[PDB]
Formats: sequence, C-alpha cells, structure tokens
Amino acid sequence: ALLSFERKYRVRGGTLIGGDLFDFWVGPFYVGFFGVTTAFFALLGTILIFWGASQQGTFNPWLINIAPPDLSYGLGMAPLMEGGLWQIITI
Amino acid sequence: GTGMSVPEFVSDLDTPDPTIEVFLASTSDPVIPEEGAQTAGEAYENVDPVL
Repeated sequence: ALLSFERKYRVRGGTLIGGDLFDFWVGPFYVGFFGVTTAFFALLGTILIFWGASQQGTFNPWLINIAPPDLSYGLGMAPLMEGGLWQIITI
Repeated sequence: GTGMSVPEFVSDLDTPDPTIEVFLASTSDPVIPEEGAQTAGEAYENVDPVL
C-alpha cells in the first residue's frame, strides 16, 4: 500500500553495497544490506534479553535487570550468567 | 551494576602518609619491669598518674 504520490520515487539504485540483491520493500519499510544486519542484531539482542529474564526468575517489565560483571574481572570476559550476557547484548 | 565504587589515582595510591616515617623514628620498645624496680616517684617529685 503506497501513498498517492509515492510510486514515482520508488526507483532502483543508490546503494552503498548489495546492488539489487536486497533492493526491495516489505510493507512501508525499505530493506537493504544494513536492514538485514539490523534485523539480525536486534532480534538476537531481544531474545538474549528475554532468556536472561527467564533465568533471573521474573518476567515483570519493571523488575528485569541484566547487569555488568564485577570490577575484579577487569577488561576480560566474564561467565555468561555473571555479566557476560551484558557484554554480548552491548555488542 | 549499581555504580557503587570509589575512584583513586594510581600515582596517589603509591604515596604514603608523609608522617608515618616520622613516628617510626621516634618510638622505642618497652622495658619489662624487674623485681623490686625503683619507681619514678622515689627518684623525682612528679604527678601521681606518672608516679
């Protein structure tokens, strides 16, 4: 479903990378290489957040808490339950 | 994750109190009292706390 003046603007080209491999629309949204990357990263982050919420013991929106590791771990990696999920979600 | 911490410069953590070395240069070990030792009250005229 397009606006009454939208069709003439829906042309091909103007991509930084990908050409016509990802040059199309899904509803109103425009898809590209970076649309695919955005969808992947956002879905992974959301699902990881809800996995951490399930393992915490609460699904209350006000009470979900995912926290960074302790100061003793420094700049290294922490166990995924003791603050590593936070690092993954940050990435 | 609560933000509860105390920051300090590393160069300031390595600097001790400049008066600690003064105390260690003006202290001495105690002397164990002997049998029938003469007290300071029998050698001078002083105050009872220090007698």
